[PDB]
Amino acid sequence: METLRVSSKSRPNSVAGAIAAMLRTKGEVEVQAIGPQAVNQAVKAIAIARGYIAPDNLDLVVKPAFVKLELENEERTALKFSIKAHPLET
Amino acid sequence: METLRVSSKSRPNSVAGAIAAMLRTKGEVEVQAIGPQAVNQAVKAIAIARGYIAPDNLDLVVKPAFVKLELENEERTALKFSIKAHPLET
Ligand SMILES: [Zn+2]
Ligand SMILES: [Zn+2]
Ligand SMILES: [Zn+2]
Repeated sequence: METLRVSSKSRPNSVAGAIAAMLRTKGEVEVQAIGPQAVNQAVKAIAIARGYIAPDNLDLVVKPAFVKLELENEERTALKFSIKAHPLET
Repeated sequence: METLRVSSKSRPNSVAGAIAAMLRTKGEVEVQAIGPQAVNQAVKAIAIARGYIAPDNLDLVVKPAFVKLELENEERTALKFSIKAHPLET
């Protein structure tokens, strides 16, 4: 899945737009978040994204998971959200 | 759905056991969270729960959404996670 990295300052609506575009084009995307606020921003973005892909006959499902990631040569534990799209009607 | 309301002070590991128990028995559960910390605890709880049901060749899928909830005499926008059991895949 291509990866969208989210931070404490990321804006849910702009991230939601990106998620929506990746789901519409590739059918899946992953969001990586580290820290409380970033996780909150990511979840909000995913909920908003559902509203953008619905008119395109799509909804999404998410699977959260803990993952160890490298950042600034440091190893950090983060939360990753694997997101998949599927048609609402076929 | 049965509902679990997570607090900023909830222990992810305990909530995860509640989630796993419900998914195994009913195959679905809803988790509600109001503030950023509670949202973080919920996401961590859902991620740990995946490990609790994986043995049984079962995984889960989540769909987050905004929802208006009543807390005493106040209406509050919260986040809810609809969680459904999904028998595992390869
Ligand atoms: Zn550092
Ligand atoms: Zn109040
Ligand atoms: Zn009202």
